Amino acid sequence: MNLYTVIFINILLSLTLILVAFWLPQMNLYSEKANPYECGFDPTSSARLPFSMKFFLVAITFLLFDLEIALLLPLPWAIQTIKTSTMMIMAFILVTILSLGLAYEWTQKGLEWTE
Amino acid sequence: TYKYVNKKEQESEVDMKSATDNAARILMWTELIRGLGMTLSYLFREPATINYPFEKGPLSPRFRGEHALRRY
Amino acid sequence: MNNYIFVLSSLFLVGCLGLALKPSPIYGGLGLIVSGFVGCLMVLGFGGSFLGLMVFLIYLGGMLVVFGYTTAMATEEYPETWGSNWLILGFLVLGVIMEVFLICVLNYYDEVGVINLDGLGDWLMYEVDDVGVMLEGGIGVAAMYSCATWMMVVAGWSLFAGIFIIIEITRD
Amino acid sequence: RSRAEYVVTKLDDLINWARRSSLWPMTFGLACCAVEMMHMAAPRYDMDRFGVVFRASPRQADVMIVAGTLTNKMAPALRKVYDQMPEPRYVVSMGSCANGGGYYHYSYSVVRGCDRIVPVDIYVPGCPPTAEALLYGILQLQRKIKREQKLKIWYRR
Amino acid sequence: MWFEILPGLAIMGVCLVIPGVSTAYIHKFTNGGKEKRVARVQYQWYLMERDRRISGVNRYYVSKGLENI
Amino acid sequence: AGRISAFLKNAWAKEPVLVVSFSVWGLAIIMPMISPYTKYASMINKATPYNYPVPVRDDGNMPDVPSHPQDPLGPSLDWLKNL
Amino acid sequence: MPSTFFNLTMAFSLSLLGTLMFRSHLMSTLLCLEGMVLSLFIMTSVTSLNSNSMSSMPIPITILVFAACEAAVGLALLVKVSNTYGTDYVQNLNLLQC
Amino acid sequence: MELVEVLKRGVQQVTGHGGLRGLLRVFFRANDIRIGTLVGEDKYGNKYY
Amino acid sequence: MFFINILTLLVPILIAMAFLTLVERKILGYMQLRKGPNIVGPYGILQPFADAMKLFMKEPMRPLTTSMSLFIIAPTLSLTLALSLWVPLPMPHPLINLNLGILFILATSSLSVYSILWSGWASNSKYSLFGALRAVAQTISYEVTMAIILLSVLLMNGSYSLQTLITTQEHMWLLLPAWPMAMMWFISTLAETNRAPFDLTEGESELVSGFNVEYAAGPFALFFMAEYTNIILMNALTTIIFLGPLYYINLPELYSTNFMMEALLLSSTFLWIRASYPRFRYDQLMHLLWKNFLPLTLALCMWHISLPIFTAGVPPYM
Ligand SMILES: CCCCCCCCCCCCO[C@@H]1O[C@H](CO)[C@@H](O[C@H]2O[C@H](CO)[C@@H](O)[C@H](O)[C@H]2O)[C@H](O)[C@H]1O
Ligand SMILES: CCCCCCCCCCCCO[C@@H]1O[C@H](CO)[C@@H](O[C@H]2O[C@H](CO)[C@@H](O)[C@H](O)[C@H]2O)[C@H](O)[C@H]1O
Ligand SMILES: CCCCCCCCCCCCO[C@@H]1O[C@H](CO)[C@@H](O[C@H]2O[C@H](CO)[C@@H](O)[C@H](O)[C@H]2O)[C@H](O)[C@H]1O
Ligand code: SF4
Repeated sequence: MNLYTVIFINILLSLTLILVAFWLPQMNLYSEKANPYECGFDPTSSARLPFSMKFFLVAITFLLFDLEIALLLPLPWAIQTIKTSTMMIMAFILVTILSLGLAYEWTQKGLEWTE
Repeated sequence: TYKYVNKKEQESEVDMKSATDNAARILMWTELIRGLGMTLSYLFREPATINYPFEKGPLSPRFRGEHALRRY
Repeated sequence: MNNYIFVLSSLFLVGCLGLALKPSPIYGGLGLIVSGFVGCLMVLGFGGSFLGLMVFLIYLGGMLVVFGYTTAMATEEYPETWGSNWLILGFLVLGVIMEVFLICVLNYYDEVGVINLDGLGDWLMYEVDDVGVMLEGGIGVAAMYSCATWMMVVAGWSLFAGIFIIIEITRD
Repeated sequence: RSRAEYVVTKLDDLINWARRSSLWPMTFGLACCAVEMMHMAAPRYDMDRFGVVFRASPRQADVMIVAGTLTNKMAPALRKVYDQMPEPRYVVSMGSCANGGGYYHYSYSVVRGCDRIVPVDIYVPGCPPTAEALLYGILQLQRKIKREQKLKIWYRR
Repeated sequence: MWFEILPGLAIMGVCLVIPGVSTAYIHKFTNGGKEKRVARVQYQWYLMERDRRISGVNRYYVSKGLENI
Repeated sequence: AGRISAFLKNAWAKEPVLVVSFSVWGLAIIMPMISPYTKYASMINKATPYNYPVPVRDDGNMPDVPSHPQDPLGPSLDWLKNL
Repeated sequence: MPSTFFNLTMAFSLSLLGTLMFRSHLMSTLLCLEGMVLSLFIMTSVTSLNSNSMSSMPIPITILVFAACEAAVGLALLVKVSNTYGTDYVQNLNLLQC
Repeated sequence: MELVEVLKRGVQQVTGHGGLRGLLRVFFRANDIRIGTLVGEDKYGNKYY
Repeated sequence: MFFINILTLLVPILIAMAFLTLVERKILGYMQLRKGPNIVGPYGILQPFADAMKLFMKEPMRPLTTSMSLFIIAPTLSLTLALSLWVPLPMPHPLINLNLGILFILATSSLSVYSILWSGWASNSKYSLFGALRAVAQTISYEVTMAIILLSVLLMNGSYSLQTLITTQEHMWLLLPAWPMAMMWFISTLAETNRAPFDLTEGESELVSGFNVEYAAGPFALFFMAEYTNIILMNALTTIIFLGPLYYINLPELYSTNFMMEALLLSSTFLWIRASYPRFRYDQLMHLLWKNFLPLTLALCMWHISLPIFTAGVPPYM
């Protein structure tokens, strides 16, 4: 109950500041004020057009590496096992293959951003 | 007469000593620590700020300011 | 508090309805983040802890990549929201109405079958070992390191092979 | 006057003090006059000790300091970034070029004073004004803001 | 001079001690003068619930010694 | 093996991070195999009693099972007390 | 439990309906697959907790591991589609009718 | 030891402005509590140090 | 009483944040041979309040190209998450005692990036989109190693509970056995807080103001309040993990005083670092993390699995 209570208060405080910030100040809306900023000149296109991602391969590698750490985060419970040798070999093998995967991608220039 | 600003390319062999000194410099961020030392040394220096408008920047008799018309 | 888990599973249902309508993937990505959070709460509510926090953490990472991919490869001049198209909005409202109807009718016909609005909160936790110590879900997951090592061998291989797979797919 | 008028007057002071004490100019400089603006930020004068902080975004700026010559080609862009400052906003015209065209007043390519493009609160003379002369003008803007009576005028409407 | 930075630091320092100190004192005030009980595992929760049930006042932190048997 | 020594020396000067990573990885594998304390880690996990030790019915043919927890029979923990 | 599992199965059905009823973006469909994965994760996790089946808790984690591999391949394919056509629209992927 | 010298100069600055009111006046008007030699005063009341 | 305890956490943390804006500006000033604020209040101690009042009295932007729901939500989410990160912190007793408090921190911190991503996207301007896509890259850079660094440390803790770290360090800072991870952890918290030399999502010399460029007035203040609150949080976390403040069961306030001193010091080094270095290029941050930290982090994770087994030093479960 307590965790729910404090997070609601955190939400409540943030939303109150937003309401104050939008209803206290004097406003003056006109078109030139609300147009998008681009260093004093008009944009030549939408900001909604495609924006190329040069690190796209690192990005999807990160998806796999993020499930690798998910497999590592039970380790504090796993070190309590009687089967210490089995746990240790499994953890060593898991870390080593992930290193080999990173090493391969590194030597394939998979960490280099595209030009 | 001229001098080279970045021609220190007398490539030499590396001992264990120098390789370890290079290793320590990379792994322990030693030149980055020297940067922090410099900014730390300024922290304890007296600032150059004057208390304008109670204090003023020095000027000279030649200073060119607001015009006036004079008399005898 | 007797309605707590039903409310959460009801929120989860709405999130998947929003995703199913497929607005711009920007809002689809947001829909999965909220559903992931609601899904974490349900796992917690049933006595979970590690599993709920894992799936939220994994989906927080997963949708960040999808955000990056969306801005590069799945964007239009006017990205669609749930309200932008009257047809999508209507099926959002109709879908929510059909949820209330489906739960209402099923409650009437059986009363204790799939829907048991009279008994909500009485059948969440069934048995609990009151004086136990080693019971948290992380202990169960950790059996991959000792008793279920085959599960970890296949999981590790798929991530390892995945690196070689995605490098091959993406090279020109 | 009344206690409701006294309270309104003290509130004017408080909001005025807040805007005096946190003036954020745009990172915006046109020519040689901008060099003296750098010297006002530099350690001797340290504008930041008065609460004056450059921000690059017009959305996060309160003051525009027109620090240099305003050409015809630049005029629409200067008007754009002025319009994109949220209010309340202020303009300081700095130096002869911005004040009225200066050395280039008679040029085909120059706007004869930025006050043909934006409203101006303070005119700082000089070519360039010294860093200290600019600082004096900034402190004159603060005293102008100290005189604002927007809540008192609202009350008497 | 650098030591003029300290008024802000002291205000920061005071503000960062209050949360730790206030939480420790409010716990003792609301837990019968003792540390708030930590129930990491179900066994600890069971002991608290048993303490609440035998307390006579529905408070786990009101303890009963040999005077009760 | 003078060619490798120059190789390793250059790698140390120029790629020390990778040299440390491989050395640490190799040490982590080696150390459990040569350490005299490796055997105790499993024994300590085995001596932690998370569950109630259910007693056994005495059939008269259990010379090795203690009848009381302070009998001198059963597993001793003196090794851990003086570890 | 009864009502929660009904709602979770409905959540899977909606995500599958989303998968089966394409709009234009391939990425929107890839998100629907992640929705089905998410529903199945919670269903497996809640079942294991409700039955106190601690030996089955590895299985929900393995569901996410292979789903991550499936999602990574899906995104990798989507890069290829976008490179060919400049969008991820599925109507362009029609050369194999003849 | 040298710290004590510094703190004593702080006591001179803090008590050398004409009591508490005089210290508050200069501290809040000028944001400075240094003591200097009085060089003079003009007819308007400005004091030069 | 629990509501009073919420106040005596949130309010002092928000005042500590406000005065960190003052301390930063004075420390940076003095390292630059300036003074910084010394007029608005005695020694500038009212300057934060003036900036706060100014911003909330300013007209907030309603740009025309903006998608307004996410535009409002993102700064709201930013401050909520920043405040929420404090509730499980044991100083030495937390407001909320969590069994997996470290995992709570990672999940909450990981949701915090979406405030940057959505604000930049929702603003629908080019410089804000640039800032959002740098946040995508930033998280990919550091999040890959931050959890493994934590994992290795907590194999000496034996749990994800923050309060257990106090007992783990009863006789020694975790810095001593884990200083190489502490170094990598410290760089990660700089990137995690978008602080210099990794202040890339804002990076004003390149993107004007990046993700928040279209934001004005009070909504802008929420991002700033959230950033300065997080700086204190991450350093307080570094203090509890690696610099175990002295704990005595009969003198809890001693822990709080020692905690504050070390946390104040670690926050000062954040401001000191900002004054000293140039900015990374955002592709270079990715290479720093993935080609230097990640190899060593993986080796050290293997070493810290190996260590408790071969020294028989497995920490207790409870
Ligand atoms: C291709 C991937 C390659 C990377 C993977 C390599 C994995 C190989 C690991 C080799 C190291 C195994 O190290 C092994 O550790 C175990 C405990 O863990 C030690 O085992 C020792 O202690 C255990 C307790 O834990 C006792 O029960 C056992 O009788 C005793 O032998 C072994 O003596 C040692 O040989
Ligand atoms: C997206 C959000 C969706 C919100 C969904 C709706 C939330 C509200 C749930 C309503 C369902 C029934 O909710 C509530 O269930 C409890 C069981 O716990 C019933 O329980 C109570 O009333 C019924 C008889 O009327 C009996 O069981 C008993 O007298 C008492 O326990 C309540 O009468 C009913 O109102
Ligand atoms: C072609 C590719 C496949 C080859 C590569 C994979 C090689 C196999 C490696 C995984 C080995 C798993 O090895 C298997 O481990 C399990 C525990 O996990 C052991 O299981 C044993 O202990 C468990 C503990 O609960 C008992 O319940 C079980 O009855 C008993 O058999 C098996 O006896 C052993 O066969
Ligand atoms: S007024 Fe003088 S100094 Fe300023 S921009 Fe013009 S020419 Fe240069």
